[PDB]
Amino acid sequence: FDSTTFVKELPAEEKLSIATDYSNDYKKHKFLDLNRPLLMQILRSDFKKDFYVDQIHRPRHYGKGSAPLFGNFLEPLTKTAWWVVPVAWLPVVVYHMGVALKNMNQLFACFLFCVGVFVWTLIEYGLHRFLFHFDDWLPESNIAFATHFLLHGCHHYLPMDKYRLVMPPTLFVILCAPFYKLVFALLPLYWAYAGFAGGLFGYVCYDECHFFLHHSKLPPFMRKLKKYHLEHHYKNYQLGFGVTSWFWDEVFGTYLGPDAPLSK
Ligand SMILES: [Zn+2]
Ligand SMILES: [Zn+2]
Repeated sequence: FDSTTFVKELPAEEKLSIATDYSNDYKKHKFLDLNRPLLMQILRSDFKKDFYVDQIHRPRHYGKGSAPLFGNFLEPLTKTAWWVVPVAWLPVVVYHMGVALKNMNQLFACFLFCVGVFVWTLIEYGLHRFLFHFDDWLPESNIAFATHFLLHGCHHYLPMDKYRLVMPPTLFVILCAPFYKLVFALLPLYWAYAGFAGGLFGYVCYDECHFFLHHSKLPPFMRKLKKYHLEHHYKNYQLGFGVTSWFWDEVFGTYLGPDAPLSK
């Protein structure tokens, strides 16, 4: 019925794609008007931190189309399809890994690739938990609200927005820039090549997995993970930071079990 209310058990998948009443939403909750650009509506807002963090994680749905962010000619930048990540970054994975296999013991390079994707799983947990869900640690500033919106907020706000799920390369370049420079500073050259290639491929897997968790009927062995992450969306967002695996959730004691309570 009401999509703004969290449930202890996930409702029908058909109710997750129900278009939200715009005017009724802005009237009932006095948050954001979905019929008008959201970003400028945030930069020019009088919201308190707790109010924003409480309302943004209560999912909406614009409908068949995609919600407006800028409303002008900058809007195309905010529409990034699922197939964008592989076609843009997989060729980079291959090249970096390709170089390593031509100037280094191939087996050791393969190993460094694997540790690359492992380190990636860890980074996934770390970013998703501490960076993507900054939440209560946020300052009382609209710029911070907009930034958090761009990073991970908008996805929770409009989950079934098929063009605002994956990370736009414009942002991913910024976020990956520190990791890349760091890897090549510490590790030997071709080691850095292999390792970074691994991490990047891991990222591609992460974004693709994360997408198809929302917009596809996956094979049975992944349906558990789908239920898991969808419970991170519609039940409790203080837990279940692993999207590829709840491994780091078991490790760091943030597993989203059936005994998990609802959020505040
Ligand atoms: Zn998601
Ligand atoms: Zn999240």
